Amino acid sequence: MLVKGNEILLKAHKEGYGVGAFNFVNFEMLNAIFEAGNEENSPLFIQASEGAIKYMGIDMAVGMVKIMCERYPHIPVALHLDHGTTFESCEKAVKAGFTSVMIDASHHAFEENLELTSKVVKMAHNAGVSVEAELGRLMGIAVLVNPKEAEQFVKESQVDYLAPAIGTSHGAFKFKGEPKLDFERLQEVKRLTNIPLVLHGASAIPDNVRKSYLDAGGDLKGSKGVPFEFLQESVKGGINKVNTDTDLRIAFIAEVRKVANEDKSQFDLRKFFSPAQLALKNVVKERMKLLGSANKI
Amino acid sequence: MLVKGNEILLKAHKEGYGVGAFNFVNFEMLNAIFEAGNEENSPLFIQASEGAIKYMGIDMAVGMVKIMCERYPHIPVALHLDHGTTFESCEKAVKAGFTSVMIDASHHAFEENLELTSKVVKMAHNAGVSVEAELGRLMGIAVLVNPKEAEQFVKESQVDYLAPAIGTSHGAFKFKGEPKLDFERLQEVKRLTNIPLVLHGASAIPDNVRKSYLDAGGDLKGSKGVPFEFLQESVKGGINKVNTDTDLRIAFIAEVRKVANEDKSQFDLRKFFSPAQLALKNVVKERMKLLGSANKI
Ligand SMILES: O=C(COP(=O)(O)O)N(O)CCCCO
Ligand SMILES: O=C(COP(=O)(O)O)N(O)CCCCO
Ligand SMILES: [Cl-]
Ligand SMILES: [Cl-]
Ligand code: NA
Ligand code: NA
Ligand SMILES: [Zn+2]
Ligand SMILES: [Zn+2]
Repeated sequence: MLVKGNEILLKAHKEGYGVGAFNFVNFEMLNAIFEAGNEENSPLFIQASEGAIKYMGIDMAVGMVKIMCERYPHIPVALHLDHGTTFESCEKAVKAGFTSVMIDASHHAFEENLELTSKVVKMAHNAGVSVEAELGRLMGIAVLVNPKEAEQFVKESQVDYLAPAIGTSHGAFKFKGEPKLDFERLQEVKRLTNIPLVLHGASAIPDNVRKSYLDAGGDLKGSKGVPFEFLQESVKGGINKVNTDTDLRIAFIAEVRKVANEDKSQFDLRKFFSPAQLALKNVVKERMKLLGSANKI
Repeated sequence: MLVKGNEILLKAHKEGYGVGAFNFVNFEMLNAIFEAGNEENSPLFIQASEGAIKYMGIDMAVGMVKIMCERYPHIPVALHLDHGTTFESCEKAVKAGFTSVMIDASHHAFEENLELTSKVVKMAHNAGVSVEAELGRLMGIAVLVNPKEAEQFVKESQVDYLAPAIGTSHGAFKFKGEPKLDFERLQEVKRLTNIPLVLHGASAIPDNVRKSYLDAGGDLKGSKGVPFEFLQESVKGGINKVNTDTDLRIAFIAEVRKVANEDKSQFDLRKFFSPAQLALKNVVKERMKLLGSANKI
């Protein structure tokens, strides 16, 4: 059922697995993510960014998720506001029925980030909603999370989970040269905070997905994601929520491109989007197995 | 808000205009249809085929429509089961919260049609839901509607509206040679029944929509829809519900193709589906003005 984020992530923290947190912008993405969760017996974080909420309407974002949760009541699901940028944004999400919100003030000075995050936490905790915040700057290897800052930040804000920057970045172009992450830094943050941790920019760009996209005439020149083995290492190091969006998009649109390329007379939407859903579903299912949330219901 | 189909079509019948009935299969189509209704200040029939209901799930089909009705509470909307094929299908729709169902047994012999239609009407009227039936086979120019058949059919079945076959057909390829419809037959049917009438296969395939689809590499060789003038003539003749599906799909997919063509690196779903929604919304807006439902709220 729909539950507070911390219920799902505290279990993952206790047992040492990671739970994929998958973004959606419409019904097709949402359906595919739920079907994957049902097929792999996995709990789900379902995420909507502020841009996604504007596209859908916050009423429809929550409404669709509630319908899906009733379709699959045995699956623990948290509905999460990804990259909330203001107190008001988080407040609106809480009011609409989100069960988890991220307040992202990572680019503010430490004390400003802490003050804003603390303000969101007070509001969200009053409403039974969990909160994520961020420290460090998301970019490839000051910059990265400062573990002693994290220790103080978490203690003083009472935030439920923290996203520490350890060398990932958003999007399909995460690394020029060989992938590298600061796992020692991650482990120190985990020791000092002892809460669930969140990895942003965690898409892998898997080989089969890249191949699907390129085969359909797509251009992914230069793209590189987080290696599977690095995602596993991150979970061993204390990551329990693994934000994944780009992988889902590439897989889905590859299938849309393929149909568009091949059958010029095709305009039945379902013929584009059924294959697109299937590819997205399969990406999510494999990722659930990789991170270890498979079979945790 | 969500109202019985007859509430909308009786007003159309009384005041002599047509109300477009638009199919959807997902959030994008539905959102575009509602935004059109809102901008044109027009009542809406929103319909879902059994195929669309399979694709979405009936819980999601109805659920999304209810959320949209809450978003635009001032718009009269009927949620209509398009081409229901069995009593059980119509019953499932009624229980799920549809406010209008079509029982399509036009392929049965006249008395089989009447028997089945009468059973559906009894069940539907008992639940405050309106009913559409059909007489004639839906091909171009025995087959077409027999006005005397219609007279008896309506009086004894108590069906709320009737779809008489007068020369239209489903899909992009309605006519070889210049379009022709049997408006005399239409007018006779209206005179004998004096209820709201429904035109199926009413897509026009507008020049600008064709142009968009062809420009994006699509193939629509040999396609022809109902001329705008003919739709206007149908409404003058007593058509109050005008089923439109193909026009919407082509305009939508034309934009998806264009996006795929113009940027091989593009895989943000919103970048595909925002232009698609806009093209679909514009088709609907123009159709509402054409049929005369603009400003009828
Ligand atoms: O942390 C996440 C996931 O990042 P990604 O899926 O690109 O690895 N996000 O904030 C999503 C951003 C998508 C980039 O355009
Ligand atoms: O009457 C119609 C629509 O007719 P059109 O194909 O002209 O849009 N419908 O009932 C919708 C489904 C038919 C498939 O196209
Ligand atoms: Cl940030
Ligand atoms: Cl039929
Ligand atoms: Na997040
Ligand atoms: Na119909
Ligand atoms: Zn992120
Ligand atoms: Zn039809």
